[PDB]
Amino acid sequence: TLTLVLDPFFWMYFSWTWLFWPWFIAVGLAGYGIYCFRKHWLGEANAFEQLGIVTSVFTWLTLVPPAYFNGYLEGWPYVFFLAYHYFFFFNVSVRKRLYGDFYARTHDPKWDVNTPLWSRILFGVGIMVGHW
Amino acid sequence: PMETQIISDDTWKLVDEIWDKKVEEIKAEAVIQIEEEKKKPQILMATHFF
Repeated sequence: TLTLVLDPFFWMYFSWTWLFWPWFIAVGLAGYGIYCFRKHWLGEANAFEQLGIVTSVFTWLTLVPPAYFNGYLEGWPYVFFLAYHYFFFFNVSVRKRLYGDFYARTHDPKWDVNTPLWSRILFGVGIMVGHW
Repeated sequence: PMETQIISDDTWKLVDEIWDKKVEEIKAEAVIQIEEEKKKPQILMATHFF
């Protein structure tokens, strides 16, 4: 570790990767998002991890493609990244104000409509395709 | 003696019934009361949106 650090040539080559400090975060957070998605699929997700799941989806939707195509993000993509999160955090407030907390309650199994999983994945993939 | 039988033999059956129901309810309540798997926050409610 020490001969890695105090070597000026590793400082010339490891600071050679700061140009893509924007691209260190935007992909490294995706691994956290998918890991938390698997953890929630098992059934052990805290609030921060599920927030990170929707954040992973929403950020990877809005900000990544124009940053990839033009190399500079200034303006509307920022405010729509804000607007999407401001949009999805609306079931939380209504289902917390007139409730005790966010814990799922007991009800009949037939009430909630389900829909085949392939169609759900197709919807997500089509949403990605349309955004890109 | 002049007093014949009083309230019933069926009311004794009913009070035996309620005694047994309460005893069985206590027996069930004693041993299966505590079991917990998890209480995880449901903050990915997709049925509202997705």
